[PDB]
Amino acid sequence: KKALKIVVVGDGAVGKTCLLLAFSKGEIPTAYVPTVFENFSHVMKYKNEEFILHLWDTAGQEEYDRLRPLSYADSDVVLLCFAVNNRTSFDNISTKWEPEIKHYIDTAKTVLVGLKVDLRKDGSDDVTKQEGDDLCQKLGCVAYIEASSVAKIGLNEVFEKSVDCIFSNKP
Ligand SMILES: Nc1nc2c(ncn2[C@@H]2O[C@H](COP(=O)(O)OP(=O)(O)OP(O)(O)=S)[C@@H](O)[C@H]2O)c(=O)[nH]1
Ligand SMILES: [Mg+2]
Repeated sequence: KKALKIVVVGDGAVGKTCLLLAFSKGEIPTAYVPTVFENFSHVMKYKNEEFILHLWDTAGQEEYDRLRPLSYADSDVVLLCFAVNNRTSFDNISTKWEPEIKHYIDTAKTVLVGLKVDLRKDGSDDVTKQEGDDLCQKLGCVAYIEASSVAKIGLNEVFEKSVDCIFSNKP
């Protein structure tokens, strides 16, 4: 079985837990509960095979900074998550998240994921697709993908690209 460990990191409340649950279960939590950590195992049928995804959920809050590195060992892919309506979370990718990840698991491939894309509107300085593409280039991510756990947009694409960058026949 082709398996991989995918870890999700990013500011508090960007939508990390909802991403994993909307992807793997097809529905999100009715009540928002901040994560300490959580590990899921999910079978995804893709390209005529079944892949075992070990999904590692982490705490976006800095109160848990000391604990989070405990989740990074042997990570195949890291999802650098921000919410497109929270520019601070976007900026924090470059200053906090990508560096933290490159410190503890520099061998993992990174995927930039712009969450809550359902909330994006002109005239509020939301993170645009171009900005995400620019950052993906700057940080050397495999891709920038936009998603909404609520509207069910881009969910499979996040995890298909995660599988691809590890097991595919091409970049
Ligand atoms: N509109 C919209 N709201 C979302 C979306 N994803 C998550 N949310 C909401 O944002 C809030 C935080 O989502 P959640 O997934 O729990 O954040 P988190 O990144 O896991 O937060 P933490 O555990 O590190 S504190 C919740 O109220 C959730 O319903 C989305 O795609 N669109
Ligand atoms: Mg969470």
